[PDB]
Amino acid sequence: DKTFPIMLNGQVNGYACVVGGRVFKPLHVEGRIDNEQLAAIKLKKASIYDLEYGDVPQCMKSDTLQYTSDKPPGFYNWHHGAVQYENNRFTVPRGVGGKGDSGRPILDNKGRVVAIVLGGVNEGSRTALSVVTWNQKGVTVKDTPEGSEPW
Amino acid sequence: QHTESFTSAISATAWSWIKVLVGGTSAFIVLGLIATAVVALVLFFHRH
Repeated sequence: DKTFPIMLNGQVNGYACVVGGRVFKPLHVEGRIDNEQLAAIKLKKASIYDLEYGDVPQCMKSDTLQYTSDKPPGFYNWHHGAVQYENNRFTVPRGVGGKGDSGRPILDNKGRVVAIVLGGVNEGSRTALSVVTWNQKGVTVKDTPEGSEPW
Repeated sequence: QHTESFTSAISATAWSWIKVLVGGTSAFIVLGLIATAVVALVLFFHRH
């Protein structure tokens, strides 16, 4: 797995992570990408999408496995423990999921990155997030609960 | 020398033909593009 922080002013401001099929960088924030191999790659950002085009030589291509439909409620391994929910983002503990750690992938226990967080700072006594994943049939759609800011 | 109007009413059949052609072509292309814009947009509006 290659999940890389983004270098801004010599400190971490983002967190770039490569995914199956295409290499991914969260283009919501800026900062020089730490990896030198990615340091010479053109940027392809859409109006609302903040994703890097996949231009890694196909030796290390598809570092991960993408995620299909049929979301279970079960455990998804997160950087800070497992997450367990199905209707929307898991009720992450308070304090966790704040700010400054943009671009963190949530993966299945089977190695299938279910979604990519793009904010969702607080959602009450619990907290869900604003993320993007396949819609129902494999459509890269973002869902943003109200009160969502990059985390 | 004698009573005539000359009120820009000399646009001939070919003249009117060409003018309506060019106006219609411009209108058609711009309206088609406008339609295509929202055609693209509604897909994304449906993706969620």
